[PDB]
Amino acid sequence: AFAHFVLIHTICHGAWIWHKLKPLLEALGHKVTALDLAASGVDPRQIEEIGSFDEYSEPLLTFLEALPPGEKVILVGESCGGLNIAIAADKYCEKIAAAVFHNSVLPDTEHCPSYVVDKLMEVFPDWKDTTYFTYTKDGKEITGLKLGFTLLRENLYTLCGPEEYELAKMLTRKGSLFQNILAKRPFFTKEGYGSIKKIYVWTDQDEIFLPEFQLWQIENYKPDKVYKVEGGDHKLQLTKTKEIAEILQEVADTYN
Amino acid sequence: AFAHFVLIHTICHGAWIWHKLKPLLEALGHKVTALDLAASGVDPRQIEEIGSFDEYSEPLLTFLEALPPGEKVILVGESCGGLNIAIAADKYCEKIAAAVFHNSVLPDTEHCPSYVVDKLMEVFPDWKDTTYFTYTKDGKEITGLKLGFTLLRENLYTLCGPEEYELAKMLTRKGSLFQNILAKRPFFTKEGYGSIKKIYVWTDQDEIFLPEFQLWQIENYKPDKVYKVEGGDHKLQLTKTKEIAEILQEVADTYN
Repeated sequence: AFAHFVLIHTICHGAWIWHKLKPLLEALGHKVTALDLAASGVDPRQIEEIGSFDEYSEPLLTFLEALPPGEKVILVGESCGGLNIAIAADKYCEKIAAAVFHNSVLPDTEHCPSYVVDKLMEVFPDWKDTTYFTYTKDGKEITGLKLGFTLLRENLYTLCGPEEYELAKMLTRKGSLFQNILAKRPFFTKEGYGSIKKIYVWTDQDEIFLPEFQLWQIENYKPDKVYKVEGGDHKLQLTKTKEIAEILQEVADTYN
Repeated sequence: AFAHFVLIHTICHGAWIWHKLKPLLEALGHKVTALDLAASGVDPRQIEEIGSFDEYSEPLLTFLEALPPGEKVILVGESCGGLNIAIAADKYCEKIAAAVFHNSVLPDTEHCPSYVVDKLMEVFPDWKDTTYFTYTKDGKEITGLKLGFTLLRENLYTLCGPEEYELAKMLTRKGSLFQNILAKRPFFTKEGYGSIKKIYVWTDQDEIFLPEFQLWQIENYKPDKVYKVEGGDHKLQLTKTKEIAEILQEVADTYN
């Protein structure tokens, strides 16, 4: 079967992270959309204009709004993109055939939206040469970050080629986790986000979303299906592109 | 010898085009700067804010201004980047050890700044699915363009891999040639631009800067040295990355 996949990058990244996976999925016959979220990739906004994870998600919500009735998509979110998935599913659940989590945060419905971010920060407290700043938007102080190049090399792009790490140095931008805004946000809903099918894809060789964190997330909120990819690194769409496409094909053949 | 190379992308592109060449040059021991010009790559401006090729060049001029006395660089410009080189050389000639033209426009000092652009448009009049628009800045009507995806595939990225063409689809932005603004600009100076050493690198298999154009430019304004790279495509920094690095090493060993 063919599907329409919507690929969702993590904070400080853009659609460009999907530059290897997108053509491979198209070579299987799928439709693929790879979005830039707000203040990401070549989006014209700067992060200081963005006040919440929901606002950050606007391009995804706008895209889903534009789908004609009856058309469903498979969302694929890497790393922090699982939060964009949850936000989207609480507006457009009927348009989502499934969500695939790709070394991603896996929010739940029982705890506040910041819960898995809070846990991540406990498991991985030291972001190396990442720099931080603060800005104010809608009366709240937001912590911005710019991912450190040592962190990128060693922990995110561990096994990627030098020309892929170079792209990350060139293209990663200032972003935010909006952790304190998530902490005050209404909970993700059971009828919306809780109802979607959730497929959790990961590698234990991930050097930022460590196994203790990922296995904790799987226990916390049981996925419908788990795929473990052997080897690779956090950026499986770069280091295990073929394996990710094969998994996504099977998801397209299972959920519609 | 080692050099400091400053890599300058073409219109509608960004530093990302250099993502393969930059690490290769660094693996030879060089320092490399790959800039985003105004309204390009992840630069925050939009093209409608930019009124001339000189304004478009601001990040290059600002970078050169920031070099301490005594430090010289080798400029490397692809495609329309030769115009940025000429602009820069008329402000900061003393900081330029040499300029390398990479399937690039080669402005002169005898004709108006638009001369080689006017010629390009005669040799290559049909930009396929490229779209055009107009905006006004500083009292002039500027023609903007967005490079067509068929033009990108067939003429710019002919022999590049699908994951490189994908990056171009994701990352190319609206831009301009500023052709009519160039046509009214004061001429490039003989003391400044005319004095710099100029190395012309090209392939005859280029599908947009066709051989008739490139050979016309070489005859029009004799380079100090010409290197012809066999095979490849317009994006030699993607299809002939190794060969470009070897040429640049020889330039570093010749001009300081």
